[PDB]
Amino acid sequence: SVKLAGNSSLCPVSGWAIYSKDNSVRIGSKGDVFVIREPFISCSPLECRTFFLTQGALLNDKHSNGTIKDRSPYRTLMSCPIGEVPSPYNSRFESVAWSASACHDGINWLTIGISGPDNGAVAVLKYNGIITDTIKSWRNNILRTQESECACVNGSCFTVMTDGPSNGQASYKIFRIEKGKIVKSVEMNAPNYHYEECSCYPDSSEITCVCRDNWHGSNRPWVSFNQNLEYQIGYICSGIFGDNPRPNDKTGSCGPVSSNGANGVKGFSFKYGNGVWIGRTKSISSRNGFEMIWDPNGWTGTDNNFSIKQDIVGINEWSGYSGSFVQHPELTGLDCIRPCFWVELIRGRPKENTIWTSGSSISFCGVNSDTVGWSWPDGAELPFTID
Amino acid sequence: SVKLAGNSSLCPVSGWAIYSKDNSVRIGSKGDVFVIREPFISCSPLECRTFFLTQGALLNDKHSNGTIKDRSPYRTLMSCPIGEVPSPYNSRFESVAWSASACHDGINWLTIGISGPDNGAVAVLKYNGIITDTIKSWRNNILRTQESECACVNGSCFTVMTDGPSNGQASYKIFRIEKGKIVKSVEMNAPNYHYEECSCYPDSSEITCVCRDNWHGSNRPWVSFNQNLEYQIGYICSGIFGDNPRPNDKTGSCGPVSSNGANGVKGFSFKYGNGVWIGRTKSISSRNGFEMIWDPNGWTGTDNNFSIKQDIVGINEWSGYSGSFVQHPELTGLDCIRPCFWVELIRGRPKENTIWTSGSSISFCGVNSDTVGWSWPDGAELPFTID
Amino acid sequence: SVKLAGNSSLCPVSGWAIYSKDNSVRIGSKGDVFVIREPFISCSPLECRTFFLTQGALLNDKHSNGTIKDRSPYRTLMSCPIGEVPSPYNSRFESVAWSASACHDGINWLTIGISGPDNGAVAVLKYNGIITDTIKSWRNNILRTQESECACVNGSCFTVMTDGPSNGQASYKIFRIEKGKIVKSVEMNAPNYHYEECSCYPDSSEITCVCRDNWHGSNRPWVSFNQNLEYQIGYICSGIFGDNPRPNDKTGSCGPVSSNGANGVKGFSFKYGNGVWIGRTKSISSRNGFEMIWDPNGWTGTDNNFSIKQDIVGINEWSGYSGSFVQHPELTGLDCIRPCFWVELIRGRPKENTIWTSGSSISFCGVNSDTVGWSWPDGAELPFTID
Amino acid sequence: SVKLAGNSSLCPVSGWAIYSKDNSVRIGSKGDVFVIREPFISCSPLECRTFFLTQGALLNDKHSNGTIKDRSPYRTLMSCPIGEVPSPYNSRFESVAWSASACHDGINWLTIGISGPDNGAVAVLKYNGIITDTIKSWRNNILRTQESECACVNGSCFTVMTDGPSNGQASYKIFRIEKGKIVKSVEMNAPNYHYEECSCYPDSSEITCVCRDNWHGSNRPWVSFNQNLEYQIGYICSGIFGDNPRPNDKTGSCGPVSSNGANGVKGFSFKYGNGVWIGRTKSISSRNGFEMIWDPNGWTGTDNNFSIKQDIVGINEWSGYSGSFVQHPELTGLDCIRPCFWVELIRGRPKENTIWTSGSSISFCGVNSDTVGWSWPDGAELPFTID
Ligand SMILES: *[C@@H]1O[C@H](CO[C@@H]2O[C@@H](C)[C@@H](O)[C@@H](O)[C@@H]2O)[C@@H](O[C@@H]2O[C@H](CO)[C@@H](O[C@@H]3O[C@H](CO[C@H]4O[C@H](CO)[C@@H](O)[C@H](O)[C@@H]4O)[C@@H](O)[C@H](O[C@H]4O[C@H](CO)[C@@H](O)[C@H](O)[C@@H]4O)[C@@H]3O)[C@H](O)[C@H]2NC(C)=O)[C@H](O)[C@H]1NC(C)=O
Ligand SMILES: *[C@@H]1O[C@H](CO[C@@H]2O[C@@H](C)[C@@H](O)[C@@H](O)[C@@H]2O)[C@@H](O[C@@H]2O[C@H](CO)[C@@H](O)[C@H](O)[C@H]2NC(C)=O)[C@H](O)[C@H]1NC(C)=O
Ligand SMILES: *[C@@H]1O[C@H](CO[C@@H]2O[C@@H](C)[C@@H](O)[C@@H](O)[C@@H]2O)[C@@H](O[C@@H]2O[C@H](CO)[C@@H](O)[C@H](O)[C@H]2NC(C)=O)[C@H](O)[C@H]1NC(C)=O
Ligand SMILES: *[C@@H]1O[C@H](CO[C@@H]2O[C@@H](C)[C@@H](O)[C@@H](O)[C@@H]2O)[C@@H](O[C@@H]2O[C@H](CO)[C@@H](O)[C@H](O)[C@H]2NC(C)=O)[C@H](O)[C@H]1NC(C)=O
Ligand SMILES: CCC(CC)O[C@@H]1C=C(C(=O)O)C[C@H](n2cc(CO)nn2)[C@H]1NC(C)=O
Ligand SMILES: CCC(CC)O[C@@H]1C=C(C(=O)O)C[C@H](n2cc(CO)nn2)[C@H]1NC(C)=O
Ligand SMILES: CCC(CC)O[C@@H]1C=C(C(=O)O)C[C@H](n2cc(CO)nn2)[C@H]1NC(C)=O
Ligand SMILES: CCC(CC)O[C@@H]1C=C(C(=O)O)C[C@H](n2cc(CO)nn2)[C@H]1NC(C)=O
Ligand SMILES: *[C@@H]1O[C@H](CO[C@@H]2O[C@@H](C)[C@@H](O)[C@@H](O)[C@@H]2O)[C@@H](O)[C@H](O)[C@H]1NC(C)=O
Ligand SMILES: *[C@@H]1O[C@H](CO[C@@H]2O[C@@H](C)[C@@H](O)[C@@H](O)[C@@H]2O)[C@@H](O)[C@H](O)[C@H]1NC(C)=O
Ligand SMILES: *[C@@H]1O[C@H](CO)[C@@H](O)[C@H](O)[C@H]1NC(C)=O
Ligand SMILES: *[C@@H]1O[C@H](CO)[C@@H](O)[C@H](O)[C@H]1NC(C)=O
Ligand SMILES: *[C@@H]1O[C@H](CO)[C@@H](O)[C@H](O)[C@H]1NC(C)=O
Ligand SMILES: *[C@@H]1O[C@H](CO)[C@@H](O)[C@H](O)[C@H]1NC(C)=O
Ligand SMILES: *[C@@H]1O[C@H](CO)[C@@H](O)[C@H](O)[C@H]1NC(C)=O
Ligand SMILES: *[C@@H]1O[C@H](CO)[C@@H](O)[C@H](O)[C@H]1NC(C)=O
Ligand SMILES: [Ca+2]
Ligand SMILES: [Ca+2]
Ligand SMILES: [Ca+2]
Ligand SMILES: [Ca+2]
Ligand SMILES: [Ca+2]
Ligand SMILES: [Ca+2]
Ligand SMILES: [Ca+2]
Ligand SMILES: [Ca+2]
Repeated sequence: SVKLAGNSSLCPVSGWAIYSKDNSVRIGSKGDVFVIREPFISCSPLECRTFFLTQGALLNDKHSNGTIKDRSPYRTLMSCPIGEVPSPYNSRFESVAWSASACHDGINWLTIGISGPDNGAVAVLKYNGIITDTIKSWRNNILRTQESECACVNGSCFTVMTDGPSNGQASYKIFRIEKGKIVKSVEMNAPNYHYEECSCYPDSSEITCVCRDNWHGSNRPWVSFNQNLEYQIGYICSGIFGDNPRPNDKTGSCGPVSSNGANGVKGFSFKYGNGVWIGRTKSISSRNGFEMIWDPNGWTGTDNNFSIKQDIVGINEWSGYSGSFVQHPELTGLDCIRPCFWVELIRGRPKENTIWTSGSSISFCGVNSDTVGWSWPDGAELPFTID
Repeated sequence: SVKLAGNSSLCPVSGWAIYSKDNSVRIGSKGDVFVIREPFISCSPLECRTFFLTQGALLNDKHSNGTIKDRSPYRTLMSCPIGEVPSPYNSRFESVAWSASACHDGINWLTIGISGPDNGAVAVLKYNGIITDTIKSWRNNILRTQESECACVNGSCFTVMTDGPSNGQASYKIFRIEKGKIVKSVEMNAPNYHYEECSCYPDSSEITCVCRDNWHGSNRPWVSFNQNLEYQIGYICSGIFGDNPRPNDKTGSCGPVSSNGANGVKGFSFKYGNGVWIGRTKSISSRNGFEMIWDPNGWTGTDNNFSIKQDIVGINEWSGYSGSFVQHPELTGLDCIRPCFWVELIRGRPKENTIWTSGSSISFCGVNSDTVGWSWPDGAELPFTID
Repeated sequence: SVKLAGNSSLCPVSGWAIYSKDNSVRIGSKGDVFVIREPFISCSPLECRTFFLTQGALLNDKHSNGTIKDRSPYRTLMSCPIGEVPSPYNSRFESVAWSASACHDGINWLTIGISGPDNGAVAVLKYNGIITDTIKSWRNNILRTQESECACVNGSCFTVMTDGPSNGQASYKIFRIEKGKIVKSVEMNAPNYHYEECSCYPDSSEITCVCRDNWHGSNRPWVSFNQNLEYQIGYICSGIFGDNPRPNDKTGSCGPVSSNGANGVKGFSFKYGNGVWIGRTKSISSRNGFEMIWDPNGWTGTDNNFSIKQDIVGINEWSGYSGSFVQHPELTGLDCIRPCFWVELIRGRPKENTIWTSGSSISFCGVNSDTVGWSWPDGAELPFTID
Repeated sequence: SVKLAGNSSLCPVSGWAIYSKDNSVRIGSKGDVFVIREPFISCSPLECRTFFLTQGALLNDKHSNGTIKDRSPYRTLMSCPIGEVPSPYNSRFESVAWSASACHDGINWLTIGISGPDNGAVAVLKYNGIITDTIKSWRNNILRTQESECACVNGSCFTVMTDGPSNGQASYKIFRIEKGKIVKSVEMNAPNYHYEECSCYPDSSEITCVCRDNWHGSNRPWVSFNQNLEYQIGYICSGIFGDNPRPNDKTGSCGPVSSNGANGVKGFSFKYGNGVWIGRTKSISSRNGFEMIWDPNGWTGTDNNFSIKQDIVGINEWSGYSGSFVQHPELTGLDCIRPCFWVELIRGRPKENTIWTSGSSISFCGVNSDTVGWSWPDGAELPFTID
């Protein structure tokens, strides 16, 4: 076992080749499949795994009755191998959690699981499944984190947590974690910014997070930092707006775009110099569709011009959360950090006439060989027997 | 593989971080999940496992129809990974057993399984799954043991068994076991004392057991011993009474508290000099709620004053048996033995309108970082389809 | 990996300690559990496994509808860990088979699966799951074998196969197999003898098999042989008759006992000098109950006197097939070959009002420490939903 | 780990020994079993696996309802151990795919998964589950491949893909792949020939493919080539016609036989100098029955005489696709490449009154010891509950 270096740059890519699909909701009509939300992929030097929050209920069972917002004591962070349905019969237990992150430093898995009350929530940090630290709410207002993988460089792993309002100024903290112990934390000085559900990746020994502004930004806010947590902050300038909901594309802003700014969806983007790969919904008002767009000046430019769009999910199909994951050279044998992404395909409430809400997943890795746009939707026929 | 040393002291702890929750009963509404009682957790130097008794029946099937106590020939000791539901598909067979203990010496698993008739029961010991010894009832009155982990120091493992009345003076024996072979046993001189279902842990090369007085004590009895089985006996002195049922808290006794003394519940406590961490129900009459209390003079002092209370399950929620487990420095990399505990959340008979009784579980580990009290209950909606 | 030596003698034992119980039929009321017949245990130097024939059907499903004695093209030899229910989700595929054997030489599993037509059946031999030989019917009349483990000594494994009538003189052959290749076979000159479903074990570098006389013997026939297949033949002399059906106990014979001699059940016995451990049914007429009996002169003496009887299943409870298995020193660390046995607990047709027949199992290992008689029966409540 | 050499000849075989049967459809009447098509077997130096396509539906659930051809975005390539039913609980995820191949080079698995639209489909190649290359449709007319194992020689793996009409002249390409990277391809000059669903095996450092002419041949086309993709082409000359449908056996052609030539079924054959082992349906008009025929001059000779016929499935039983797999000396210890085959037994829509179509499988390995003909059919009783 060797620590992931994290020192090479992101692989430049021309397109997205499909990596996995689990069909969880179709299979869970009869099989023993967890009700899940907030899946996310993360890889070691040896395998990739799907992390997810269950409510400890199976599809098509009465205990699946529940909403998109549910911070219950039943919620657990579990994992299974990529592209398998999340079943009690193939799922590793990670942590008790209604908000989570995980990443592998090259030696062992770090998991971060937040549970307890809204006014006093506690992150439990595990390294190789052993409790190595805790951090408690510092604003008593729903301590919460990424719902996607943390990022590791030379034996240190990094994440972002928020505490405070989801509809106003909140507090945002960045963490350095070694062997599951918090060795440093900084509060981000970010007045008029809002950071939720960050997607964070390593690139040339430094961390870039693209997050959700739930307050008043229909473009995505970003924070980047070195191993000492010295940070820079901004918003993606492109008039190709990243969030959902959002206005139609037009001139963008390097600060928060207020038009359709309130509310949002977890997402991601990859910075390449002044350019940006944006994953976003195809609807401006609803979690429907998904597409990747290459905007060669979209990190720092405000025009709504782009070079590449690749269809992932069709406009009339359910999408949901999306997030980054990487494959390090230690896993791939490449000379660069390969960017990948997942999409959560949400079914049930509140858009559909069911008692339950659950997600399946699809994922894609960046390549420079030939790719094709299509639609890989969830595919389940709702409602189910239990409804 | 190395023998666990067992020679460091218990880690000092200020509170309890949530470690696992399996949601067994909620998931067994649809999936193939054992009807279980007496889960307990025990760790090798590489992983932690939930040990449990089943009667060879699944939830929501007619064979779940049961009686509250039953030493049946169908009962088996099985184990699955911590936090996972106990299923026929993920569970390892250990022993034919209606009473049990297990613990890892650092080299292999010891399992103790008692089966056979009430007038002549036999404990089958296995080391690495191979039978290495038997011991038969010496009073012909339900030979029985811990229903939690045995304790290991330098290649020896230690347990307590009882044979005799559950409602009067019984016989209590301590055992030293090496590679699954009983090498020494001593009968306790304990007139007017009653020891049931001990929770035993190692601390500085000695074992401390906190147990259940089912005859006439609402405080918990204890027995501590060295590797040569030289022992000391007592009752927890604290006015914070530990058993269920019990009176409201008042002046304690260093002998058995006769008030509400009959009957009881399997529990645990951790000694720190004159102090004690007590785990107990929140209800004085029934197996409802759970709380951890730090009483800094409660091992040896009789007042009802305490310094810390941490909510685990709310008073209106089902609880059940509890017990100690530890994480040895060989697993954690710490310089001390880490105290942890599990709670069984019992659903069904006799309190609810079902044909069956079954438990899910929660566990916590002692830490010195920030923690919080909450309620993590079972969550199942009873009755079930089969009822 | 080292070849099992097979050169020590059987461990002398005073009694039988319970080792496993799977409760398959109780669990298969709801769980995904194969319909099975002909289970048997066999061990490597690292684990013990249950081998069994499925008919490619699950309990409580319409495909379980059976004849109750059928050599179908659906029948497969599979295995799972001892004490686990045989499910599609935990079972290794071994071979296509309506009659089978398996044993581990210390390096790899040998499996023997017989399939095809009654007039031309073929045994497929596999070593490490690779086909290494075949042998075809030489009498064109149901080629068939042990339904229990073969026996291994110093890199050679040995079995017995029958071809010919089950109600008359037939042909009986012994086989030496190395790395799954038949290196030698001998036909047993055995006029007026009948050998079916042999239980064969190693002892001091030689093989002893105790079998079923289905023609005209209510005592069990035996054949012992060295590594060059030079054999001796006989019948167990004890007036403690071993087969089912059988007459009441009385003066035995060193040849076949014709009284109630037709038909039989698969069984076993362990030879100790002039003495014998007999496992048998408790009923003389029906596959009900099971007991172990120590007859210190029963191998070679014809009286009906014995020293020890140990109850295993009550007389009013269904039993069935039983067979030997051993644990070699390479698995146990002992200086002798440990004798163990299994019992198949048959449920359904023809004795019960179901469309199906399926068995669960129990197993026991010989010890010289204290043991106890009891009843460990199947425990299922028939009929099932499908009936 | 060592590269498979692939330089020895095919083992000489006199007949076929049954290797596996999974009973998938029978078991899926109650258990959680994928709806599957296009099963195929492929082996590493350590084990053999069943690869299969599913549509992300289980048997006896409503999502099993579908069409009989369909390149959906729900279809995934998955693998389980050979002879086990393909379940969500025992199946590894490989790739998003409605057409596929896989093979092990001795170091890692290669997997080829084609997904995307009919006018621009993309093959995603993975080595050890990591994307290593893609290739896009070059005729925009359903890029498709083998649906059986690719073939490996000295660290290079070889496959065939087709792009173009299924009912007229198409384009056929051969690929050389190293560590999941295409290092060379050639387009075959094959006017008036048609290649579909190739069954490709290594023999003496060269690859031979026997395929399906869906255009105008009832005899099978073949293509052989060296590591430099220098190729030769031809049809099997035998008047024992290999495709389904086909005419009654008569004088063959070394070119395509137009009588009954349109349409076809995936199959295989093994070349031995001028001779051929032919696997075919027993019916000339439908996918019913299966038989193995040795025709000692059938590769190059046009007579309808043969030396050996071995029954596999009876004429009144459902069969389906078949393909080749091999066991290299590195797995078996032999000095030659062992030829095996699998048959899909397809059940359901449209010949039967079900909403679904799904298969079980059987496989055999070539031996020179005694074998026997029989029928090992699917055995499921349709229709099912969901129908
Ligand atoms: C097996 O699959 C069969 C084929 O079904 C297709 O594939 C499946 C897997 C699905 O993708 C399915 O949607 C595909 O059609 C399936 O046959 C199908 O059966 C369904 C359900 O019975 C039919 O759907 C219903 O159609 C009627 C009639 O629609 C026409 O007429 C009305 C006027 O009366 C118009 O308003 C429509 O525009 C159509 O022109 C509808 O009345 C009905 O609506 C009800 O449910 C919807 C949900 O959207 C509600 O919102 C409404 O209020 C109604 O309550 C359904 O849409 C479908 O036509 C049919 N397809 C075909 C091709 O025949 C078969 O049942 C399946 N077998 C089994 C055992 O499951
Ligand atoms: C506590 O015990 C450790 C470890 O002791 C060793 O391992 C045990 C399983 C057992 O077999 C012991 O007898 C072994 O000695 C002690 O560390 C050892 O101390 C000795 C003497 O100082 C030294 O030679 C070894 O190098 C040490 N072994 C290791 C692995 O560090 C430790 O000193 C004891 N701590 C106390 C008494 O608190
Ligand atoms: C019983 O056999 C053991 C082991 O024999 C070895 O293992 C066999 C499978 C086979 O490979 C033989 O060739 C081996 O000799 C005997 O112990 C061995 O004895 C030999 C001869 O003295 C000695 O040189 C080896 O090193 C021994 N190996 C071991 C591990 O002890 C033993 O003598 C035999 N009989 C008894 C009852 O002990
Ligand atoms: C068949 O191949 C074997 C093995 O060849 C080696 O491994 C292959 C995977 C490939 O990487 C080759 O380059 C390797 O040579 C041949 O055996 C080897 O032959 C060489 C040359 O004679 C010799 O030095 C090695 O000792 C051999 N290795 C072994 C394991 O025998 C073999 O000669 C080849 N030819 C035939 C027809 O069998
Ligand atoms: C703005 C981010 C954050 C602000 C509190 O809100 C999130 C918004 C959601 C959405 O926009 O869909 C649903 C999320 N979520 C997670 C769970 C249970 O684990 N239930 N809701 C929710 N997070 C939390 C921890 O509540
Ligand atoms: C006071 C200890 C003891 C005296 C015999 O009584 C226990 C109390 C129980 C309770 O207070 O709930 C239920 C337990 N239990 C276990 C099983 C079978 O595993 N059925 N009942 C029981 N144990 C035994 C061996 O019977
Ligand atoms: C006398 C032995 C032998 C003579 C043929 O008969 C056995 C007797 C049985 C009984 O006494 O119960 C049941 C067995 N059995 C095995 C299977 C499964 O393949 N179905 N029945 C049967 N074996 C065979 C291969 O048919
Ligand atoms: C002639 C080859 C080929 C030309 C396109 O046609 C195949 C023929 C089939 C048959 O003859 O049975 C059924 C196959 N198949 C597979 C799936 C699902 O992935 N749906 N159809 C089909 N393959 C493809 C990729 O469509
Ligand atoms: C990238 O880093 C390489 C590996 O560095 C070594 O491994 C890491 C995990 C640390 O332990 C570090 O102290 C070691 O030096 C370098 O060897 C290499 O020079 C670096 N740069 C590039 C782009 O290759
Ligand atoms: C639940 O169980 C009651 C008793 O069952 C009986 O005792 C058990 C141990 C078995 O021996 C069984 O065969 C006996 O019938 C029943 O009286 C009761 O009706 C059952 N309850 C339900 C709701 O099924
Ligand atoms: C399901 O959810 C609703 C909340 O919208 C809750 O009030 C209701 O009681 C729940 N139903 C059941 C059966 O638990
Ligand atoms: C990475 O971490 C190691 C161990 O702390 C440190 O000594 C080393 O200098 C670091 N390397 C780089 C490139 O920062
Ligand atoms: C621990 O066990 C070993 C082996 O029996 C023994 O020699 C040693 O003295 C023990 N160590 C201590 C400190 O007790
Ligand atoms: C069992 O199988 C037989 C033979 O096919 C059939 O006649 C009978 O109906 C079946 N019984 C049931 C209940 O399915
Ligand atoms: C065991 O087997 C080997 C042959 O493989 C032989 O050389 C040796 O003599 C045998 N050992 C004994 C009989 O101890
Ligand atoms: C096999 O591959 C190796 C590695 O590239 C090459 O050097 C070698 O010559 C090849 N061997 C043969 C027999 O073709
Ligand atoms: Ca927003
Ligand atoms: Ca732009
Ligand atoms: Ca009490
Ligand atoms: Ca006090
Ligand atoms: Ca007989
Ligand atoms: Ca006698
Ligand atoms: Ca054709
Ligand atoms: Ca010919």
